[PDB]
Amino acid sequence: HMNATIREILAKFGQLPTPVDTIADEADLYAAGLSSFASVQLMLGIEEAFDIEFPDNLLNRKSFASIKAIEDTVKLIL
Amino acid sequence: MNATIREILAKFGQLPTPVDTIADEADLYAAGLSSFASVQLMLGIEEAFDIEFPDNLLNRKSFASIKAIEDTVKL
Amino acid sequence: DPLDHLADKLFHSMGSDGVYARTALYESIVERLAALITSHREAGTEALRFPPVMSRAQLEKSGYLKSFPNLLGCVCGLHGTEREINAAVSRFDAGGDWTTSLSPADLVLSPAACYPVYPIAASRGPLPKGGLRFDVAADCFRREPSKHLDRLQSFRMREYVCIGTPDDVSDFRERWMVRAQAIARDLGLTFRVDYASDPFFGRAGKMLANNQRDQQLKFELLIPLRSEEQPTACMSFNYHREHFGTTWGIQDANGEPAHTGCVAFGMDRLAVAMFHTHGTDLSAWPAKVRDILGL
Amino acid sequence: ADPLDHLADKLFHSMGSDGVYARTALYESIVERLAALITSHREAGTEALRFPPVMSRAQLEKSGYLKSFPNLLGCVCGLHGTEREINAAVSRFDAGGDWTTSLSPADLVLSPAACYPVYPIAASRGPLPKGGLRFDVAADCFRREPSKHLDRLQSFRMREYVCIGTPDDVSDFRERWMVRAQAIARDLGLTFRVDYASDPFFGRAGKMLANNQRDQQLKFELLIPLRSEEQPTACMSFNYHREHFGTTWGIQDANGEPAHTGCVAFGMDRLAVAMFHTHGTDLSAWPAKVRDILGL
Ligand SMILES: Nc1nc2c(ncn2[C@@H]2O[C@H](COP(=O)(O)O)[C@@H](O)[C@H]2O)c(=O)[nH]1
Ligand SMILES: Nc1ncnc2c1ncn2[C@@H]1O[C@H](COP(=O)(O)O)[C@@H](O)[C@H]1O
Ligand SMILES: [Cl-]
Ligand SMILES: [Zn+2]
Ligand SMILES: [Zn+2]
Repeated sequence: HMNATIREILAKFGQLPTPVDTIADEADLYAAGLSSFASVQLMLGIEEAFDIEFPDNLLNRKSFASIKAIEDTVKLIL
Repeated sequence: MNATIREILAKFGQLPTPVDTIADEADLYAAGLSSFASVQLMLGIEEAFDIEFPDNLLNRKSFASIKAIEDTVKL
Repeated sequence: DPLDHLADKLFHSMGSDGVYARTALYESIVERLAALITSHREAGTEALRFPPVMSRAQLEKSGYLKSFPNLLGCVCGLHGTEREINAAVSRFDAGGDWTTSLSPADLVLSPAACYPVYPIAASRGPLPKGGLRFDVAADCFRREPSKHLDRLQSFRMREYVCIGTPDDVSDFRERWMVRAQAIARDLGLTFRVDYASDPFFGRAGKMLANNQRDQQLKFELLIPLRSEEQPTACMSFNYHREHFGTTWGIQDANGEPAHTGCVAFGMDRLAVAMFHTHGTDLSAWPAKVRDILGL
Repeated sequence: ADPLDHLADKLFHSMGSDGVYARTALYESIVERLAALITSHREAGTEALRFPPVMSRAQLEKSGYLKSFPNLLGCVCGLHGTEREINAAVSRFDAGGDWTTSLSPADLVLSPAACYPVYPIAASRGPLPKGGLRFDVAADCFRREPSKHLDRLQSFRMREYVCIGTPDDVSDFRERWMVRAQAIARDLGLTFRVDYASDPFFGRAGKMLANNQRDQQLKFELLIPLRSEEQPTACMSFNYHREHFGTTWGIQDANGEPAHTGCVAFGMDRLAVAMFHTHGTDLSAWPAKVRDILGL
């Protein structure tokens, strides 16, 4: 479900040109079309739809490179 | 009318000596009336009455003394 | 408008009337005009350069609100907490209005170059015999949007200011009325000089303007740019009597409230006047003008 | 106490506001020589523009400044009401109240960096030529950060060279300038190091932007010890924006792709203060080589 929640937020904030259902778990989101400003909105969405606070050590491009990276990062937090 | 001006001059004139000392003929500027005080004085003469000066009489001369002001109003 | 054709070579749009980017050609002449004015600076003059903002408290104290409140630009910012600021930003993203969260700073955009000089003078105690003379410059701001090239919202001002006895300032005044005309003549400009008035605001402003014109406290050098019947003031001499001396507690050498006066050069109006008069091809400018400017 | 504080006497006069100072003839003479030195290193084919201290609020909004540095922005507001409304505001001030409640926003802000207005100007010209475009820009800039430290001003002059083009055009431009600027700093007898850095993006959102910027090496600074050797002051910056402004303003390179942009920024007041801190306030006592470099 956590996977699906993340995917909805990526639709909520990702600003991606191609729909989230047509994006694999392990896949380059930035190549897909995730911009800097968007990735930060997305990050804020992942903070809103759950109730967590990323450490600024994981506040980077790598944590949001892919849905799986996001899922794993979120899991590694709680 | 004169009593109506003495209160205004005391209110907005901001001169270093009371308005009961000025003698209606003495120059108000030598008395201590400044330019920005004088425009506040003009605005007060328009408010205590119901008149608006023509820009012809809207000047230094019309506010030189207390008798200068009184004469201007009636006109 | 007759000046409009100059825009192509002098300015680029910045998306706001009266606010333009300046080309290298334009700035080269602004700089030569500034150097020329500097070459005429009188002995014993102290040069200060001011930023485009000044203290709001100083400007309030100067009386600017009693004269030109409609022309003032105040600096405002988002002063809240992270959440408050974020909320304002969020409203912008949402298509609402973030600016409702603005609050005033302690700064305004400087309306004229001379204002900051008076409290600086006052801080040094009583004036020496002969008074003090300053050379000041600032980027100034006037809230009056216009499409005319001689009416800008942001423009450079250069002033020589005299602070002293009434005789000190009147001597300075006579000198600069002559020198300003000699400078305009050397620049090959056509002009007349007349007494005029500042654009004081409102009905009280009508009385102020009348008094200033009647007392001859403001001299302007007027150059026909768009027409001879509506010439443009490019230099002015302003006699303030004891207004700023009293405001700031400046004492002359005799212990009396100091008089002040200033000659002001509108650097962007002068540059535009030069291009209107002589064209945008510097190589064709009159030999004597090129020599005067050091071209 | 701040090592810089003692400089104030020869360089500045108070204007009644932290970070806003009148500049003496001594100080200005050095700012002017520094500007002339920077001009002497200008690359061929560089277009020079000078901007006023204000710019379009709409342009600045479009550029994304609000998302990134909302806390630093100075907006222009004025008394835009009727004569009656304005007169009342003034009367409230006369009566011990606040006239500023009658202010409303104008369509202008004070410019926070000299380069912002150049991007729409470049965009208005159509596709970029091969090799891109280079600009030499300057403006008096404003950032709302009041401080008593002489190296942290609210109103300050910025000089920039800006490159707009392909990623290769821009990255080579930034490398040329990083080397050239260090050579200039050495000629001026300054002590410095160059290090990666990041802009002061606002809020939690901004911590991520700052992290990415540092990680992607999008910003170098030339850092000079002024207040201390442990916290040196950035006096120049070397900035790569990737396609951020090119995309925002619809600038197309010669290959039809969204243009990249970058800039080299010189903090004129910081550099001038650095010179005085480094060599003192008596110019005839400056090293002969430094005097020669500046044409003194
Ligand atoms: N470009 C430009 N120059 C101005 C403007 N207002 C005043 N100036 C210049 O600044 C000088 C001084 O302005 P003043 O203090 O007399 O209003 C004027 O004589 C004129 O040369 C303006 O709106 N635009
Ligand atoms: N508050 C300030 N006071 C003085 N100079 C500044 C200030 N902020 C930035 N600068 C200068 O402007 C340059 C460019 O600024 P930035 O856009 O922050 O990289 C810096 O490297 C500094 O030299
Ligand atoms: Cl001007
Ligand atoms: Zn002045
Ligand atoms: Zn820049």
